Amino acid sequence: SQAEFDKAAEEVKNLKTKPADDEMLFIYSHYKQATVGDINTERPGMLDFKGKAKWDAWNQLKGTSKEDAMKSYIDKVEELKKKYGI
Repeated sequence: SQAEFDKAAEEVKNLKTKPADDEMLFIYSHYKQATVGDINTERPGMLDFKGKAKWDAWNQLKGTSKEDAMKSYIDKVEELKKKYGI
């Protein structure tokens, strides 16, 4: 499924329009989970809410498998492929 992932990623890059927050967060969230693994970084600070946003979201995926990670990832990508167009 790796390649399909490598494709969904590459694919996503062409989402014709800026998506909804939750959407972005999720893409990021699962990606990080699909390639890095369970979070292993210190939470942002100051007024870096965009960061903190993304951080928590990945945080919200502890335990998940790279398999699930990637899977869900690509599915969603597909979901957006329809939703915005390439």
